[PDB]
Parts: sequence; C-alpha cells; structure tokens
Amino acid sequence: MLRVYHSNRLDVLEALMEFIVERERLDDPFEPEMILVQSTGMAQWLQMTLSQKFGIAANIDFPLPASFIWDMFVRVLPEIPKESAFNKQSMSWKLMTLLPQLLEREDFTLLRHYLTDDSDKRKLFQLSSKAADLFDQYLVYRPDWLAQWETGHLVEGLGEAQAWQAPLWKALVEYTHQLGQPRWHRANLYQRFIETLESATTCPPGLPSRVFICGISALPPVYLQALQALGKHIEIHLLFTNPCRYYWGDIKDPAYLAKLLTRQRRHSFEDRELPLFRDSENAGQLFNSDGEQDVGNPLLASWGKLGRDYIYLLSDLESSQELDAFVDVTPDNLLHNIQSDILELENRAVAGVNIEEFSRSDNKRPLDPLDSSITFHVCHSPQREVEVLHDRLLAMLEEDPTLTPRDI
Amino acid sequence: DTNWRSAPGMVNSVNKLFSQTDDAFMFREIPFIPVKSAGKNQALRFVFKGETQPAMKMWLMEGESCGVGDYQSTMAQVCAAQIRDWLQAGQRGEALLMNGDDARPVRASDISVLVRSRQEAAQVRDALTLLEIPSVYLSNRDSVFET
Amino acid sequence: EQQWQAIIAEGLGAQYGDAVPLSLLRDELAQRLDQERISQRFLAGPVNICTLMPMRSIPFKVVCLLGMNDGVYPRQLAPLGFDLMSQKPKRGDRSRRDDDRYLFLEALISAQQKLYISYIGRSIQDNSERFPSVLVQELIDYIGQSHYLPGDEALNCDESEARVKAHLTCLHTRMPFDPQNYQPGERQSYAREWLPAASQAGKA
Amino acid sequence: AELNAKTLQRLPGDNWRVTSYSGLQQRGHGIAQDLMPRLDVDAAGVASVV
Amino acid sequence: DVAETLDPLRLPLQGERLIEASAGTGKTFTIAALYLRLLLGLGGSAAFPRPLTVEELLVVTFTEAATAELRGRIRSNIHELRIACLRETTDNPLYERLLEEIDDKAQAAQWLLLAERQMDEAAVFTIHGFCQRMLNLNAFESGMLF
Amino acid sequence: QWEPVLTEWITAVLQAPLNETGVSLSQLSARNKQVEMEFYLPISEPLIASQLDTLIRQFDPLSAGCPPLEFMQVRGMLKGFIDLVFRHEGRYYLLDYKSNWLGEDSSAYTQQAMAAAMQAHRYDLQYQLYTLALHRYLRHRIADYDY
Ligand SMILES: [Ca+2]
Repeated sequence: MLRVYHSNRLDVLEALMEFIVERERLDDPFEPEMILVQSTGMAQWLQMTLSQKFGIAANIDFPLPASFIWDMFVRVLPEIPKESAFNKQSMSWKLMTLLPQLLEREDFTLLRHYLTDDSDKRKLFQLSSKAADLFDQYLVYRPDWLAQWETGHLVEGLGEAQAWQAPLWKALVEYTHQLGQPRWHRANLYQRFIETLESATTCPPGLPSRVFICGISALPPVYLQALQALGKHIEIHLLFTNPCRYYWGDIKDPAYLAKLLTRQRRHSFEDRELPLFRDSENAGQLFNSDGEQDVGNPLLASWGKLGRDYIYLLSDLESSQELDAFVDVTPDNLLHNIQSDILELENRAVAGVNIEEFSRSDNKRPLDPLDSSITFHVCHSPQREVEVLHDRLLAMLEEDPTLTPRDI
Repeated sequence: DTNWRSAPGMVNSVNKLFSQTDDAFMFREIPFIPVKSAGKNQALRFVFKGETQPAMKMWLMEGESCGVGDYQSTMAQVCAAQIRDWLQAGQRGEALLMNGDDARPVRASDISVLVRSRQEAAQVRDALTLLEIPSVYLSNRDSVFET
Repeated sequence: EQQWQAIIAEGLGAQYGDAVPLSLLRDELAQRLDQERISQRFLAGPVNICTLMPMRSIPFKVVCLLGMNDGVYPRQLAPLGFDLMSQKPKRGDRSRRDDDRYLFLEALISAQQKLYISYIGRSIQDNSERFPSVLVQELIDYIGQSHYLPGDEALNCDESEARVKAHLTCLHTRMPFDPQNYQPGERQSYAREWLPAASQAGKA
Repeated sequence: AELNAKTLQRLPGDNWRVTSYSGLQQRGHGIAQDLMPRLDVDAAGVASVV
Repeated sequence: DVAETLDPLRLPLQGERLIEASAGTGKTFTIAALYLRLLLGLGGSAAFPRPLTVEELLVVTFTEAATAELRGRIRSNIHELRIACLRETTDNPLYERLLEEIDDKAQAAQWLLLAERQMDEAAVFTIHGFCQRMLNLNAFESGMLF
Repeated sequence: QWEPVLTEWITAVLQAPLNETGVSLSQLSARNKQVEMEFYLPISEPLIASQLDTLIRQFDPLSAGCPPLEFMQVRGMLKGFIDLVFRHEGRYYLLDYKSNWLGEDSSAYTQQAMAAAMQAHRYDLQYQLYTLALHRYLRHRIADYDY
C-alpha cells in the first residue's frame, strides 16, 4: 500500500519510520533498507538518528527519486537497460553531432545564425547541453510532449522554440536508434510501467519489501502515479512533513471537493479532517473558481506555494491512504504563536478595518519584552554580522543549558 | 513646479540667479523655469550671532587681478574661518537652524563643502584641519593598501 | 582525475566522432568542479554554518539566517526563455523562486526554540541604506500586526505594531569596540578583548 | 566610561564529534576525507627507480 | 513648448512622456504614484488600457543603490495604499486622492496584495541589469553565451 | 600495457583460498555479497584511549604491541565503510582490500611482514571496530542471531 503520512515535525515522521522497522523485522540477506531522499543532509540526519534508537544503522540506501523510479522500471518491465540512453549527459553529446546537420533548415534558422558568426564548439556545446538539459526535464514534466514530437506532431499552445526543439527531439530519437541504443526513455516507459503493474493483479514480481520517502516536500505528478501503481505490491511509506494540519491547497471541480471531504486516520487511532462542516468549503475557502481565497494564514499563503502543489497532488491519488500525525503547538512564544498559526491555518493579523477594531490594541496577543525567540538584527557588514551572531549564540548558550552546539 | 526640500530664501536666490539672462544654461533646448518653494517650509530660516542670514551669501576677494593660486589659499582660509565661526557660535546657541519657532545649534554634521577635485578637497581639509575642525572627504578613492 | 575521466567517458558513450578542442573539456571540468560541494562535516563537530538546501529541512533548536537582504536571499536565475515549460506552468512544476521561498518557511517551521534573523542595513562606504529581503519583511509585518507590548494596550493598530517591530529589530554598531556594546542589557558583548578601547582607557 | 563585558559562566565540558577510525590516522587527511569520502586513505607517497 | 505643470494622477499613461523633475521636486514621490496608478490601472482617460503586474512595470535607474531605494520605497507605498483600501479611509494626502479614483477598494486591496508579495521580482533594474537580462533571454538574437 | 599483468593479477586474487574450507571470492554470487557497507555506531559515555587499550590487550595477541591510546576522549558516532561483507552459507565475513606497499617484492607480504604493518598502521583497531559494527548489524537484522 502507498501510505502517506502528514506530520508537523520531521521527528514524529522519523518516529513512524523507526517503528515500521522495529515491527516487521524485514528480511535480512543483506537486503538494503530503502529510503528515498533528496539531500545528503537528510541521509546523514537519518543515519545518525537511526543508529541511536537502534544501536546502529548499516545498509540503508538513499536513492534519489528519479534514480528509484528507473530502478524499478528495470525490475518490472522486460529488458530495460540500467541507465537510460537519454540521460542528460549523453544527450548533450548526441545533440552536438546532430545540431550541426540540422542547421540550414529554416526551422533552425535561429540557431543557424547564432552558431555561425564565430565559435570553436563553444556555442555548440552550451546549446547541445542547455538543450539536453531541457529534454531531460520535459521527460518528467510533459512526458507526453515527446511521444508527440517523435512522430512530428506539435502541441497547440506552446511558444516558438518548439519549432526547433520538436524536430530536434524527433531527430535525437531517430539518431540514437541507428546508433543501436535502447530506445527507452523515462516518458515512453512510465505508462507501460503502470499498466503492467496496475494489471497483472497477481503479485510483486520480486521488488523490495518496504520503502520510505523522507524529507521530500515535492515530487513529479508522474513519479507519484508511478509510486501509486507500485504501492499495490510493495509497501510505500511516504513521510511528508506538512506545515498545516487542515487542507490548504486549491480545488478543481466543485465536484472534486466532496471527494476530498474524506478523512485521514491517525497512524494508530482513527479518522480526522478540516473544520466547519460545509461552511468551510463554502465561505471563501476555494472561492470563485480559483483555490483557497483565504488559505487562512497569510505566511503559509505567499510562501508555501511549492507545498500547495505537492499536497494537492497527494490528495488526488486513489490507491493512497493518507493519515494524520500532526502534533500541537501551544502558543507561549512569539515563535510558537506564529508556528501555531501556520499549523491551525489561522490569521491573527489585525488590519483595523473599522474604528472599533483599529482603536484598541489588546485584541492582538500580548508580547512579553522578555521574549527572545525570533529576533531581528541589522548590521553594517558580513564581518560585523558574524561577530554579532557569535555573541548572541554565546548568550543563548549560556541562557539555557541542554543546548549543545550541534543544535544550532 | 513645487520644490519641497528647500527654504524659500534659497529657492528665491537660485531662481533669481538662473533667471538673469535668457537661456542661462545656454541651450534653447534646456530652458530654466523657476520653481515654487513648498509651504511646509515657509518657516525655514538660519540665524547667526543675532538675526537671520541671507539664503545666499557671496564672498568677494579684493583687487583687480587674481590667479588660480590665490583664489584657493585665500578662499579655503576664508571658508575655514566661517565654518568654525558657525560651529563655535553653535555651541553657544547663537547659530540656529529654525523652522519657524523651533530651533537647533548647527553641528559639523550640518555643514557641507562641495568641491571639484581631490586636491580642492585637500586644500579645504587642510585649512579646516588648521583650525582643529575635523572633516571627512566623502569622495575618497584611495585604498587601504597605500596607507 | 574523476571528473576528467567522467567528462570523457560520457562523451565516448554517446559515440562522438569528431575531435574535441581542449577548451571544451577545461570549461566543463571547471563547471563540474564549481558545482562539486564539500559538506562531510555537516553533523559532527557542532554549529553548522551553511546555505539553504532544498529538500533538507531538519529541525534544530536554534536557527540563524544571515544576509537576508533584498536581492540576496530569494536567489534568482531566469529560465532559458526557450524553456517552453516555464511559460505554460502546471501543478508539478518547480522553480528556484518557489524553492527558496518555501525554504524560508521551512526554517520558521523547523526552528524549535529560537529564530535568529539578520541582514545588512547599509554598506560601510556611501552609507546609503539597504533593505531586508521581502521575506523577512513579511515576517515582522505579521508579528507587528498580531502582537502588542504589555505597556501599549490602548493606543492603536499601527502604533502598537511599530513598537513591536521596533522592539524585536536590533540596530547594531559599526565597530565591535563601540561602547554601546558594553553597557548593560541587550547583547552585551562577550568579547572583553575590546573593552579597554571601548572605555577610552588607552594611553596615547 | 562606565562599561564592562559580559563574562559567560558556562564551560566547554564535553565534545560531541563523529569520528571514524580517524582517532587513529594522524591528520594530513584534512579536507581529504571531505573531498573524497572513499579515497584510498590508507595509501600515500611517491615512486622512483623500481 | 513650455511644459504642463505635471499632475501625477492626471498624467496620460499612454506612450512617450518627458518629465522634468527640477532640483528636489519629489521625482521619487512622482514615480511611486505613477507606479501604483499603473498597477491598479487607475486614472481615467489618462489611464492605461488594462492593469499591469509588478513584473510588467519596467523601471530603470542608473545606480545600484538607486534600484534598491526605488524598490524599497515602492513596496512600502503598496503596503500602505493597500491597507488604506481595507480601511476605505486614509488620512494622509496622496493616498486619499487615490482612493477617490478607486472604484472597488475591495478589489484593489486584493490586486495590491499580490503586488506586495511580488516585489522580490519587481522589474526595477539598472540600465545595465535590464540589458544583460533581455540579452540572456533572447540569446539567439544577441549571439550571447548562456 | 598493464592489462596482461592486471587481468592476471585480479584473477590470482579471486581464486585465492581465504581461510580453509573452500571460501574464495570467485565462489561468491551476488546474493551473498554486500559491497561498501556504511555504518554508524553511536558511542555514548566518552571513549577513553587508555580504557580501551586494556581489554584490547587481553583478547588480541596482535594488539600486544601496546603503543595505542593515540587518540583522546570522544562522544558521539562512529562512521565506517566496509569494503566487503559476504556469506559462505553458514557465516558472514569482513573483507578489506588494502593496496599498500612499495616494499620491493613478495618477501614483504609474508604472514610476518603483514602482521607488522598491521600494528604499524594500527589496522587492528579497524578490525575490532568494523566487526563490532557487523555484530550490531547482524544481530539487528538476523532476528535471534549468535556470534
Ligand atoms: Ca580498504
């Protein structure tokens, strides 16, 4: 099953991962425990965190998402070469032997001149790359675009450049064939992957036992689906650390809304969800046609832009089984207050829309001149700015003990 | 049309000067149209050892002839003198920048000497420094490496 | 030697016929070398000074942000212009703007006890004033709009707000030996080294 | 001049580090185990007329 | 010949206009004003076809410290005029003459909210920043290196 | 021109008899191999160089050459890479390929010479540490395992 865990702090999510491992002993024939991660930092944080609450951490693989998906392709599907022949690198080279021929086409007239005036394979190589770089990207965001261009078809609504990219892509694919290389990209292979998994409703061909996804606040639409289908024969524990407990994303059809009015189960107890019966969906939340016209908290509003997308795509899955793991934030600090707002999706900002509201000031929260969490410092220069910090780090170290330096 | 930021006495003096001849900026395409001084500033005035001083004051050297040499050794001296003159008379509350019925003693931070080149600056800095009046050349480019 | 072999093998893989001019390789060896980052000491001998890495939002008791100036933090770079995908966006898409802004949020979210925010207020030359990264502006602005100091309970929204932002904002001195750094109270320096000069206790 | 500088009453005490059979091998590997985490750190030197 | 005494709020926001900001005439107060008008498409006959976004109002100064201050002054004016839209009441010059020209204080407040959070991308560069920017975008035409 | 020597060198090491009954790299299939294992052994309660030298002595005849305790108190973790860990369907092992010497020829790679460089580089520690890790790991994985 593709289990999706929404938590407040990476700790609780690390906790659930800690427990998932103690529970099912997992096999042990040197079978590497798997954790998809997107930054060495995490890998190190997990490694150490886990070596503690266990006495050691040994195998664990930290494949990047993209490298995982393709790992499976090789497993599920029939005869897939390890490492695509369309990887960003090789692409740049193959594109360098091609472009020169593709010039003087009317199509590539724009590049045709850009590459003439002068060079020594300098302009040709940057292009061959920025190109290969783009293709590598289109192969994840808009993987249908290629299947289109491969047959010469264009796509209604794209800027120019498709004028040359489209042919170029068809051109790269044909060339790579003559070279005699596995035609398989990442786009012509995701659909099949799902189909053969979504069907063959029998059993897991021989993939891994359980898989985790830690600290990745974003994944491509296609990688999720790919994982979804995979989460039918494999246990996929995707640990997503979410800044708000309620749903703060946008909405599609006022028909898709009630399909969201479902519920997330506590990993151990049972069911929860967004506040105010209907009124919520109603009111302004997901107003007019747009998305959450209020997104409650204004900070989570203008910043979490990346979050919305990922949360919205997670709640558009079917084989999913999301569940709550949000821990509270008692509002004693300015930090905790703000942190709390963001959690409960509430705005405590006061604009003073009316003389009643605007004249008094005790409606807002009491500060506490003594509160030092969340401080602001204006300095004259980087040196100065660093000398000052060293002082305050010293201070706040003195302040409360227990605070070792690694905590900063 | 409105010149916020400045004193009426000033705007009047500047306008008068640049209204003398026609095409003061001598270029029919760059005409000079006077400007109305802002009301919120109508109160601005500068008093010294007695009464309010003119927005603009011209100091004229004597004689018939005058070399670029003289008109510097002597002008810097003069300028220098008038600065300490405002400053000292400032600590004694006799040099005041006033907005109607408000006031304050002029401080070094209030005086400013515009100049055309490094030298000129030095020329000034020296006559000043000769009167223990500390200064700083805001347009200094020298590097810490030839100190 | 690794990168060099890499760069070459890769080119051989895609079967490149024509020859290669050194420049090509040097310029690439350079770039790679420019991107290869060293961060092996990330979580051993404490106090980690680093950059805001996307997809690495670990929780720390203390979180300090330095150089959060306008034009400096929300790190930029404009899409190629011929990156079709950037003109016609979709839910899955990603860009630095978005990544960084959501990073600043991950900080606040991850700061368990103290959030330290710092930026440069003026260049030590023309002395002109600089500005805090909009992101930081959006934070104190929210603080001030939802808080009030004990004293000021009946005065005004804007007025109570100011006093709050002004109260959390701390204007530091140009030199470390400035006496203000040695009176009593808010961040008295822990550097006695400068004390004597701060107290004009010199002997010409 | 009525000043003075805060003086911290805490002490260094313990030191948390993450060693690795490096508590052995004396330095020189400074930044070495950093640039190449899997470098054959166990070897080093020059060669001649052999 | 001889220019019209400029009245910011009534300046026709449509093609070619030369403004002479004499010595300390509030050239900055003017620019900001004109900036807001544009954002909210205000004015009237002397207004602009439609409303523009922060990333559509190109402003070029010569100095680096210039664009910083210009960019700073604007985020502020926006945050205010926007607030002064939620209160539908302002008691500070400029702004009031602006709200009188606004037809839906509730919308401008929204429109403005975006302009606020958009400022970290305001099209306010230097002559030089504008150039290498257009250049590096239209690389093919300029024959520039990426 | 190193291929012959090398292609012949590799094999010679592969089909090389490890300890006794069978065991030779060439007999190890994928499923029984785990290359480059990275472990993390938490270490609380300061690890004193001296305190460890004592027990290391009693059990190891190699660490009898007691210069040790060349490091100082450390609390925290313990990184470490294991070149290879495999299983001869019965037990698990620790392999560490070590390319060293310039020490002329053969005579320097004798059971004596080797056990010499061992203390020379104090690799002995690597042993105890590494195994202590594989211990912790195997015990962790193999639900109910014995040394
Ligand atoms: Ca080894």
